[PDB]
Amino acid sequence: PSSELDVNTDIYSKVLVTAVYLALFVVGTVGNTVTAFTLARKKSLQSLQSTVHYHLGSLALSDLLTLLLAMPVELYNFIWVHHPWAFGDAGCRGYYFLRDACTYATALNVASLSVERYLAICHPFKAKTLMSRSRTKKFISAIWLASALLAVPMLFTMGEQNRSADGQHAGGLVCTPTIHTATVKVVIQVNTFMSFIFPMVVISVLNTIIANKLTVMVRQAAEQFSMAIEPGRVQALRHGVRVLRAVVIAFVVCWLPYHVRRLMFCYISDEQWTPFLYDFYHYFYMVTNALFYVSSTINPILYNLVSANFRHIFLATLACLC
Amino acid sequence: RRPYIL
Amino acid sequence: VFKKASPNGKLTVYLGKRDFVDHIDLVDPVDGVVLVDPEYLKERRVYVTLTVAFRYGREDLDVLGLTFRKDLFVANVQSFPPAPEDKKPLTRLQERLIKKLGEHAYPFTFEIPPNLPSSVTLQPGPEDTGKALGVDYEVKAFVAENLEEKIHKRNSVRLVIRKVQYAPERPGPQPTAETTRQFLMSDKPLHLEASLDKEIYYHGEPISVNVHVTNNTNKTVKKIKISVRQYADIVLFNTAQYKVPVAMEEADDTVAPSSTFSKVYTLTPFLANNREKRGLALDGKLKHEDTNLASSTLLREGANREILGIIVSYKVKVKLVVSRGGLLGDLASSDVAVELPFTLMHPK
Repeated sequence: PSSELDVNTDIYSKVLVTAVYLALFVVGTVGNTVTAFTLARKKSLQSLQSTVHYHLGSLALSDLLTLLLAMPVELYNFIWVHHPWAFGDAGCRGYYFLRDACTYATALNVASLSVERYLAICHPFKAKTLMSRSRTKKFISAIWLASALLAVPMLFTMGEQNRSADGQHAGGLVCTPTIHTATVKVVIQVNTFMSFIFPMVVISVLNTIIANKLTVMVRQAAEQFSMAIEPGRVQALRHGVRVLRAVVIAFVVCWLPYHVRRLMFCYISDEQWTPFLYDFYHYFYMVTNALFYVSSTINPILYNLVSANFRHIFLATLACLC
Repeated sequence: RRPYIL
Repeated sequence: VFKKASPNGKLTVYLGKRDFVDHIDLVDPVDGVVLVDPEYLKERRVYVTLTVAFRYGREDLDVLGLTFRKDLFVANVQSFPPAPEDKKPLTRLQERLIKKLGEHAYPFTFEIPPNLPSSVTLQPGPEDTGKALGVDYEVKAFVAENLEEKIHKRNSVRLVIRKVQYAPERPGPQPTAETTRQFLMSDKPLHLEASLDKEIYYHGEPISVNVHVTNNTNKTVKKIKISVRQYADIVLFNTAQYKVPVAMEEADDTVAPSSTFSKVYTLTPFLANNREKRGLALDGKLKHEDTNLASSTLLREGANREILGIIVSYKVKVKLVVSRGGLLGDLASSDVAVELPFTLMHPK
């Protein structure tokens, strides 16, 4: 037959998964493009600075395009139609190129965002010494072009194969990577470390230092240059410490399992692993890509809805279209 | 069989 | 001659004016006698004090806390036991108030430093949070011990003053600017020129964009666009170029290939017309009043002042938006534009 590529999955479970992906796609698309146009009108409303406005725009743009690009194909050809795979050989090579570039965009983008959050407080002179509009534009174009260039290896690695019992079969074409096993181990370790490890270190250490300095100011003005926000010394700084730690735990909890599963595919031996894990792996893929898309949707509300001012303009604009 | 999808 | 007493009934602070001029080198000396309760403040010497506050928003960081406020110039006046260190002159306000009071009338007189900032605030949006943000002055009265610093809130009176500007005596040149096409692109650029009537301007008096479209290209029906921006630059802090437009006024002209055009564009910008924007420079506020857009801060005569200060400077921009070399105009997005500075000052 062709049952070697039969992803044994419960249909009710796959239905529930597809409901979750559909809901996340709706709220992510709507909230992300609403955040984009809200923020662009906030340049037209706050009207004084565009320092990190471009960073948040790039992040919302990344999240929007990764949701709308990756979610259809990752719904159908992976969760639903596992065996035939009907969306094109160079098409699927480009598809893996796209999701790799988008993950890299979001990764290095939230990294550079947090580095800017650090550089604002730690060196209040050096941003005005460097970060002009030109510096920010060149900076985010640099981050974006790096995210484009690092993705090139997956286009050279993620092949396609009619890997059925014969060559010609019913739907035996299945977009698996076609490189050697050492090669895919190298590129998956490269993608994993380069996409997450030093983003984890950079985001974690920088936001940890930011939380430490904020807590030190909270302790120094707990019993009361000067830099004091007296009604928000409890309220605003409490929200600040909460959202800083929240952003890093959100990021860690949301992206650890995904390429953790990639590395599970990588450091996997056929002799070593039985079929029991296999079914758990397909289910784990469902849960993993689910959590990665809620990663793609979570960051906008924590970077706009954390403020009330962006929530003010966002209520003004989400009420405007509807 | 090693999961083809990745 | 005002009257603002301590709301525990203790000390009647009384300043002369609220706005105070900026002279050539100095600005204006502060003055003001203080009649008090000469028995009810026993064992609490009247150490009155000026204060030059400075705050800031940093509206990106403001979602975490606030920005770094710092004092600039905090003088003190131990007013009642001021026997030895006598300030030799006497104001006519002080003279008439001394006639209009008695033993409890301890006087006071201050002298501002020259290269300090001037009385500017900044436009707060919905998130008010009580205090303003710009360089604001204050005169608090501490009738207490040496370093008491207690909140004797009704027993200590505060006020506000204003170091303001005026029109410079000799108005400057007739300003202009010119540039060819920086998007020449075909070995045929396109010149451009603009000018206006005066340099100093009283508020309410309009702009007059005397311009000239000077085409030598083969394309580019240029939409002319005008923009009145202010530049508040905050010097010692993160030197934020606050590119804030005040009151734009577009134009529907079009530049025929190898033609020419000139016009004059009238523009009075207005505060309440441009209201409800964070991050711009309103002028020196009262408690709550109808303050103008903030009149332009002169640079230092002998510009050796990188002080902790917030400078205020206006300039106009003639956006010759043409951008024909593309799909329809949004694909090129060239829009050659020169700028043209000027000033604005409530003359008085």
